[PDB]
Amino acid sequence: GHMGNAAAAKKGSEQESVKEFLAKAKEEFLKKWESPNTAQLDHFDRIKTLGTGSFGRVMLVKHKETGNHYAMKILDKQKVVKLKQIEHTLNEKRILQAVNFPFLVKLEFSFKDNSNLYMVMEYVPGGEMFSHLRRIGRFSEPHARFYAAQIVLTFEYLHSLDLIYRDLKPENLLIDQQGYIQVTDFGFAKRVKGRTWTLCGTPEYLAPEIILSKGYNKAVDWWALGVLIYEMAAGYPPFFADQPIQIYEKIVSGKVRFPSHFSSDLKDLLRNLLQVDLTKRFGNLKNGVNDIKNHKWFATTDWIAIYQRKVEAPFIPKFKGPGDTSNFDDYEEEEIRVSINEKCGKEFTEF
Amino acid sequence: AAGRTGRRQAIHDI
Ligand SMILES: NC1=NCc2ccccc21
Repeated sequence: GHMGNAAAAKKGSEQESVKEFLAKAKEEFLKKWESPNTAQLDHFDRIKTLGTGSFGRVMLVKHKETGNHYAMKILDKQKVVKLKQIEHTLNEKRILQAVNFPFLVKLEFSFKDNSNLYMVMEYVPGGEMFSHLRRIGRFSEPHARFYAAQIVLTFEYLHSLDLIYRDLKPENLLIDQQGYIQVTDFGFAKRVKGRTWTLCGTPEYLAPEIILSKGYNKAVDWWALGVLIYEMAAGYPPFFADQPIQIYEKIVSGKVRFPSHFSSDLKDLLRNLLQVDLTKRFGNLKNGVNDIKNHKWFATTDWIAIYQRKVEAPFIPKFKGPGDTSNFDDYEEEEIRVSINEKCGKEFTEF
Repeated sequence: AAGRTGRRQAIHDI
């Protein structure tokens, strides 16, 4: 076979240890999930905007009492107007409260006022994977593999808790001071026991079954991992067009082309992730995540060493001191206005 | 060919 006796038994024992870990992780998650206003706005100095989207923004803030720095996500309650926009915000807070994994950003406080919802997380100063990737062009395959392995482990953890992530992309992956990944932005994450139906995510990363309005499951995250690995190694994603409608047409076609510099092992992995047929997609078969972890392209990956953060990272961002923002792009700064009247109070009772 | 090179916004519905 491909493995000898010593290797096969080591692998089996490793796989049983993963099961033992995930059983304990699920017990710890459920305790926090069943048992979810830990600060207020004037406890923080607002320093700089780190990113902006349609419903709000993330700012670097400094805690006045401790001097610690954090990333604060601010959501305008009125702008969170659409039905799925509201439910998704409650998902995000509750999931972040309850999870614990070395590559998942840690929530510290959440609170709300008359105008806004707030989530205060750990500040990750090395910047988005997105801007390092665009600056250098593409990552070599060992570099891309080091990040991919962290996503595989993070999805194995989330999916074992029945959580789907649903917004993987380089814009949502921050690089910490040791060069490891921190997944942020759980705005699209959801606990799903079987199928779910919301049409959501980012066009280039959508699985075909989402675009086709089919009920779908956690296998959409494994498709998105194929898109991410392709983009990291190529410098552009596999389904690439100026307008979302054109992107959707390419995704549903079933027709990926690869740069001539991709290794054959990489192409084989990507064909099995970017698989339209759900009866054939890696991550979705009887052997689950192990079809990915045991693929030839990951043969050099020490999965436990990645989890334990024992592996030397390919790139360490430069950091000048606490509250350094040099690894982030600049954004227009807008005043944070809090109305004298409560907005949308009944809609956000649970937050 | 041509495609989106800047940051990509997610879509909550549709
Ligand atoms: N997705 C994100 N880009 C920058 C950032 C900072 C903090 C939280 C989320 C993000």
